[PDB]
Amino acid sequence: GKSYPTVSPDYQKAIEKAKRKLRGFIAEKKCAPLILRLAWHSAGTFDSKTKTGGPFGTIKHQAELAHGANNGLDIAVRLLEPIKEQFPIVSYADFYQLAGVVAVEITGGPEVPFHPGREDKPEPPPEGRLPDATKGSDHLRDVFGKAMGLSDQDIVALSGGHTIGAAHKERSGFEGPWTSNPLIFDNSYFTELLTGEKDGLLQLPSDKALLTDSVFRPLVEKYAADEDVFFADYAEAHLKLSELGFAEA
Amino acid sequence: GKSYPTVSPDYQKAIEKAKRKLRGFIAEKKCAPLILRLAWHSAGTFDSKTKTGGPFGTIKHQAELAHGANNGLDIAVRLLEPIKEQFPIVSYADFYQLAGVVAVEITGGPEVPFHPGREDKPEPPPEGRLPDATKGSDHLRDVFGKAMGLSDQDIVALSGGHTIGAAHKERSGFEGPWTSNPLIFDNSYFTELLTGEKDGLLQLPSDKALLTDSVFRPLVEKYAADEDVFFADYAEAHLKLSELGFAEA
Ligand code: HEM
Ligand code: HEM
Ligand SMILES: [K+]
Ligand SMILES: [K+]
Repeated sequence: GKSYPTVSPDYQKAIEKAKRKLRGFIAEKKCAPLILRLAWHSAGTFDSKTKTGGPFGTIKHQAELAHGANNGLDIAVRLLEPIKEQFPIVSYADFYQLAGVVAVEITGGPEVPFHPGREDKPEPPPEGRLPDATKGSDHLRDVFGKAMGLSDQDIVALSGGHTIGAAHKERSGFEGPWTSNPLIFDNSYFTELLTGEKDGLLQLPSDKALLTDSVFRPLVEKYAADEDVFFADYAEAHLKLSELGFAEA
Repeated sequence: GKSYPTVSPDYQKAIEKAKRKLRGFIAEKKCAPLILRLAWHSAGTFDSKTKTGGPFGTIKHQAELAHGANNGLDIAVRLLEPIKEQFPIVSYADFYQLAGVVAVEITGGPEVPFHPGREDKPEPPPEGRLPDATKGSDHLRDVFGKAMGLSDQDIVALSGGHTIGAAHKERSGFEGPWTSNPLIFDNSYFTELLTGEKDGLLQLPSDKALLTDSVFRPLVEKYAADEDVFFADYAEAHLKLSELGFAEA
């Protein structure tokens, strides 16, 4: 974002109240990982070539929920609706992104700044913009770099989002958690990658590509050695991801 | 407190990191109610008259943990110890109060301000200063007002802390949660009291005493009528409680 919109005092209070409601609900239900995936899938369809897609509430749409990459997100939508209903003033766009920021916070992650003002767009973006787990470097730069407009550093920091969660065979075809503490947000994702594959944990082709790249590799090593650096770079990347196509840029 | 102490930039940085660590651990373990009871029992021992007791890390001591009213708090002290070891420069006084503030935040409660600077004291206070659940009005004002120095408003807002958590027969004799949502911080404690006793939910004599007092009753209806009012008052009472005898007042 560059020039953030001025929201009404009631909209602002709505946001402050929804944040508190989301914290308790997400904490109690232990669904932080799925909610972060929802926020990421909502924001990651932004394509700078056409200036379409992005964090604009379209994911709740049937057309978009039908995308292969969105398998299982229907439960995230259904989960949050009860809370969303108490806030008709807030847009789905802002709401899902606020949930994502809360998901990181509740699990012990850095506090990502949030700015309201996103509007809900009527039509969902076409399928195929989100990353393929079976691909590598080339693909990652095309998706995050060419389409989204993010930096190489951002790619690595955001991949760290896998520090929480796990894959489910019926949703993506892969299975298992990336770390030993799938509900704690830390830099352990990078250490697992550096220590090679092991039975109980999951490592996707896309995660491994970070190990063989000349730019990615030294960042994976820094993050594994210093959590504070990982957190600051993650916050920076998540903030930009969430405002893709919003408030000027 | 009125005049906050200057702490090093490293100390403040440690506090912020500790806050993030406490969030993830407390949410994952679902022990927020227990953590708040620990913080409250740590601060509620202050005697303004003698200027003894209060939030100064003494609850980790065996002699104080042996106080019958602190039954089960030994478990909370142990649960947090591994996190405390990651932050050796932070005092236990600050640590426990910070943990109490976090417990409120993750359950959906208001954001209570925190100011570091409490020093740990070698001598825990004498037994018997904490409120007795079998008594009423006179005793509550005797404890909160005379000893601690809090107002009648503070007494009712603070009792609202029962919105999360439950009694355990092997800790106090009583059993059951006060609300049908013990991990969600809201004003349900007050509405439960106003609507009488129900099967399953708990109401202590000290809780019921709020209904038969000229000053307490109106406050109960005030908070039962408006959650925003409750949140503002609680945050204020909690801030005062956590700083009893610290930074002057
Ligand atoms: C870089 C390329 C990425 C690819 C190809 C990828 C791929 C995947 C796959 C295959 C799943 C689905 C697991 C399932 O079957 O449920 C998954 C889960 C997840 N991913 Fe990613 N991911 C990527 C980037 C990210 C980013 C940028 C974030 C956000 C910071 C993120 C956050 C998550 C989370 C939290 C989960 C776990 C969800 C749960 O526990 O249910 N991913 N990812
Ligand atoms: C007004 C006088 C109060 C009395 C006499 C009282 C009494 C009690 C008793 C007997 C229990 C049951 C303990 C157990 O068996 O686990 C309890 C639990 C609890 N109380 Fe209070 N309470 C009072 C004030 C407060 C205050 C000021 C707070 C905090 C702001 C608070 C927070 C809690 C919490 C969170 C629990 C649940 C503990 C758990 O779930 O493990 N109480 N209280
Ligand atoms: K982890
Ligand atoms: K409650």
